[PDB]
Amino acid sequence: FTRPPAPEKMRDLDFLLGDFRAEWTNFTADPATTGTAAWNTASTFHGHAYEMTQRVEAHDLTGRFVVQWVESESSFSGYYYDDWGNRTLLTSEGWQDGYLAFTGECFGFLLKEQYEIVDEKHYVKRGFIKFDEGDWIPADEVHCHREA
Amino acid sequence: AEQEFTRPPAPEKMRDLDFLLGDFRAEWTNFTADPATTGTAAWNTASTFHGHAYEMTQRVEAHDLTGRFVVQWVESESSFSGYYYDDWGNRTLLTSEGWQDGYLAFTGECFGSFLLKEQYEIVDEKHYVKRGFIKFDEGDWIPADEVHCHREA
Repeated sequence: FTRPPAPEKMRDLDFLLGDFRAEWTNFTADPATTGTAAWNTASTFHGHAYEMTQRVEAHDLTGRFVVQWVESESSFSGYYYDDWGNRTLLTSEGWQDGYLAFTGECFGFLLKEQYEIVDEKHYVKRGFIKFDEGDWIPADEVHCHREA
Repeated sequence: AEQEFTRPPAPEKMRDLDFLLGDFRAEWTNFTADPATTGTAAWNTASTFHGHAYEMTQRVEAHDLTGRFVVQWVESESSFSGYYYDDWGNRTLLTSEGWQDGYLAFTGECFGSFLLKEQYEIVDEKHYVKRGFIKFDEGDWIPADEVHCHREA
């Protein structure tokens, strides 16, 4: 055989590609704290996986978010892990009603990572958590502005 | 030195995976091909993210394939997690309870139906073996491949 081309569904993730300056607000702190980070996403493995590197020079944290389309499951997979020991597997049914939401169970609840496109150089990520049944509690907000 | 910080150190369970670390010449045999096929690859495993994840690169230049195997310890599940993906669209999620009876078995469902087992054993300080198996329904494990990795760095 020949190398299978990356799935057409990866178009749904093209908005992530490039180097971004990330301005974040952390709502889990009271009062809410703010800072900056670099969120740089590249295409890897011939387009079969998009790999975001998150560098928060402030908390000396480096994280990775690997995102793929899983045809057998008809959903996107998102695998996050960092050098503070955090690790989460999220899944997303895809874009619906202006949002791209990654959800999974976690141990620190339900976690939701909701992406939104603003324009050609700006996207937003909003993180939420949910206990028991209850409602979504905002956890952070990250405004990403493209540099390259 | 003992300078430290507030980021947590990597789990001590990652010591169970230190045998993978470094650059290895991999001699593989594929039992699912008929007749069985053989070749050589490079399996290079690095410590990444301050020890919290080990990242094995599998380069099979003869098949123009590059794969990645990311392994972590998941304390909440008392298990290792293994995330495999490559530039051919394959992707599998595997888990392991750790060393048992001289083998380290990562098992999971399917690939990119069946169950899959990736089983590691140590031969000596520069030589480990990986044996891949597949199981259909509730039968036995069927040998799928065998890889001898010899450390060059």
